This record gives sequence, C-alpha cells and structure tokens, in this order.
Amino acid sequence: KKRKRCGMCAPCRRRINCEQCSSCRNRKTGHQICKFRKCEELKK
DNA sequence: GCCAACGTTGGC
DNA sequence: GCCAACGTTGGC
Ligand SMILES: [Zn+2]
Ligand SMILES: [Zn+2]
Repeated sequence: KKRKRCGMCAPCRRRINCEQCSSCRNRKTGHQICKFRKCEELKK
C-alpha cells in the first residue's frame, strides 16, 4: 500500500502550492506534489 | 467518477 | 543517481 504523508514535517504543514516549481508547473503530466510540500519522510 | 499525489521506471 | 512521465489508487 502506498505510504502517507507524515502531517508533521515543515513541508506537510504547508497548505498551498507554490505554482513556481517544476512539479507545480508540470502537474498535468507529472502528477507530483509541489516540491515545497513533499513530505520529508517520503523522500527516503 | 473525480482528483491529488505516491511508486515505478526510463531517459538523461 | 537524479528527476519527471505515466499509471495507478486511496479517499472522497
Ligand atoms: Zn510548487
Ligand atoms: Zn511530512
């Protein structure tokens, strides 16, 4: 089962998208979360 | 059925 | 080894 965001790290507390990062810019094709919101624990 | 975004992988 | 496209799926 796919892992879940931790809710606690600084990225998880962010509430809105930066709209300036690659992930935000390519969302339609890339399907990724804003780079500034990606959970610290889901990178490792 | 929609939607946000994780897992896999493939291009670099 | 990074990172983004694609496929997918959990929650609604
Ligand atoms: Zn962003
Ligand atoms: Zn987190």
